[PDB]
Amino acid sequence: MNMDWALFLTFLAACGAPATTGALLKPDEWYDNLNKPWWNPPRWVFPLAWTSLYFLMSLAAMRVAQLEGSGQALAFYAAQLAFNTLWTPVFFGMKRMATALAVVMVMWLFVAATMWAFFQLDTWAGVLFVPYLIWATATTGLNFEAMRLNWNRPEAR
Amino acid sequence: MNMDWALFLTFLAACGAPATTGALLKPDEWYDNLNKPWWNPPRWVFPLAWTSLYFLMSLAAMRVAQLEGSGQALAFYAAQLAFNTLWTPVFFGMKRMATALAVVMVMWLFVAATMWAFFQLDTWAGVLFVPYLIWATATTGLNFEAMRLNWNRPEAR
Ligand SMILES: C=CC1=C(C)c2cc3[nH]c(cc4nc(cc5[nH]c(cc1n2)c(C)c5C=C)C(C)=C4CCC(=O)O)c(CCC(=O)O)c3C
Ligand SMILES: CCCCCCCC/C=C/CCCCCCCC(=O)OC[C@H](O)CO
Ligand SMILES: CCCCCCCC/C=C/CCCCCCCC(=O)OC[C@H](O)CO
Ligand SMILES: CCCCCCCC/C=C/CCCCCCCC(=O)OC[C@H](O)CO
Ligand SMILES: CCCCCCCC/C=C/CCCCCCCC(=O)OC[C@H](O)CO
Ligand SMILES: CCCCCCCC/C=C/CCCCCCCC(=O)OC[C@H](O)CO
Ligand SMILES: CCCCCCCC/C=C\CCCCCCCC(=O)OC[C@H](O)CO
Ligand SMILES: CCCCCCCC/C=C\CCCCCCCC(=O)OC[C@H](O)CO
Ligand SMILES: CCCCCCCC/C=C\CCCCCCCC(=O)OC[C@H](O)CO
Repeated sequence: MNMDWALFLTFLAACGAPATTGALLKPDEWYDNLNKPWWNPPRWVFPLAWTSLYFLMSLAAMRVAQLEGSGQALAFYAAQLAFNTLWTPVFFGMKRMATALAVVMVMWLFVAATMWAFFQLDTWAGVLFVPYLIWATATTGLNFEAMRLNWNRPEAR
Repeated sequence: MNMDWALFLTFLAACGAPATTGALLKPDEWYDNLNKPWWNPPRWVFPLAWTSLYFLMSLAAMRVAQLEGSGQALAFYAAQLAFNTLWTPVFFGMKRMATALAVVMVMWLFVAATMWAFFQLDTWAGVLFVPYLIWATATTGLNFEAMRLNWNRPEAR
């Protein structure tokens, strides 16, 4: 088991895809006007938490990918990253809060699944995913509350 | 080497994240009005091309993920899939064409890298990414020609 830099930089580069979704956001008065739970962090917290988790999940996948029988784990990981990349555009871009809520739940389930598979192969890779899963749970709660506490128009069918 | 239905259905399900980008953002009226290159294919072509490629890439990844030392190849697979998911919301959603070109070029590099890495472990998995790399090369040209042939629109530059 090593710090393998070809693996870790490949997974890190991969997190460049969700990274662009967040960067390409402007200040948005639609989001500024939303009612929000008291525990909603300020917007500057999110790039730093997401950045940290990009490093933690890339370090976790890096370990797992040096181990035998890791295919199912890395299938869960590919699915996790892909629905994570899809959420931000759906919520902030298209402003479809219901559809984004379905998305972040499919994400949460694949994050939990990865973490679990990771735990069957490597406790540290599993442990590295725990703050991801927590952050994903809060993200689900935030999307859910944005929809509970606000007016939603109908989405394009 | 087998038909692993859990592996395959996981990779296919991960393809649900990109498949969702098209469903929510079908080619726009704004997209119709862009000047297109002469070889631009009709509009029914793209849903059947992407749908085939999700089955083909999921099948390829399923073979590879059963093999030993497939970590790096699976790492490339997560990388291409994420940049794939990111591309449609950048080009069709935000209409930021120049950023989209960067995105689809990075995607192309990671599709080439997955293919190459698939060939090192399983010849069939490599063969099945061949039409993907071909199609990603066509996607890249379309994105380039969309900017080239619509350079007077601010969203192209
Ligand atoms: C430009 C304006 C930016 C805003 C409003 C911002 C704020 C946000 N970023 C979010 C997600 C995010 N923040 C993120 C990394 C970055 N974000 C960045 C720029 C921004 N980050 C930069 C730069 C990043 C990398 C260096 C990413 C990548 C997401 C999308 C979640 C994900 O896919 O990782 C969310 C949704 C909550 C969550 O992640 O749970 C908010 C409110
Ligand atoms: C904002 C947080 C997101 C951060 C965004 C990423 C930033 C870091 C960039 C590094 C990419 C480098 C690419 C690394 C790919 C290396 C491929 C390689 O090593 O291949 C070896 C293989 O064994 C034979 O091909
Ligand atoms: C909820 C509790 C966990 C979530 C808290 C989120 C904060 C960040 C935590 C990271 C854990 C790992 C930190 C230390 C890194 C592990 C050490 C490592 O793995 O290197 C050892 C190697 O095996 C040679 O001995
Ligand atoms: C177009 C994108 C959308 C595509 C939709 C994605 C498909 C999801 C399937 C759900 C049913 C779940 C059934 C999964 C069956 C598990 C198979 C199983 O456990 O078999 C053991 C395995 O073969 C060990 O080698
Ligand atoms: C419209 C499309 C957008 C949303 C589509 C999302 C699809 C929903 C989730 C599918 C899970 C399918 C997972 C099938 C594989 C899981 C089985 C498994 O985990 O098996 C593990 C075991 O250890 C190995 O034998
Ligand atoms: C590190 C991995 C390598 C991949 C990284 C990808 C970055 C490339 C970015 C390109 C942006 C656009 C630059 C080229 C713009 C051509 C469009 C153009 O302007 O067309 C000519 C003119 O407009 C007609 O009148
Ligand atoms: C939501 C934000 C909360 C999370 C914020 C985290 C900030 C960084 C803190 C933890 C450092 C963890 C260090 C991880 C180092 C483990 C990588 C590694 O050492 O892997 C084993 C190595 O290859 C030899 O065996
Ligand atoms: C083999 C995997 C398929 C991907 C190939 C992408 C390359 C171009 C696709 C279409 C033209 C190829 C000939 C297709 C012949 C079938 C005729 C057809 O389906 O036409 C649809 C109908 O016209 C709707 O209006
Ligand atoms: C504009 C650029 C267009 C061209 C794009 C080029 C980039 C693709 C890279 C190499 C392809 C070769 C992939 C396979 C490399 C050797 C594989 C090998 O070992 O054999 C494979 C097979 O399993 C038994 O021979």
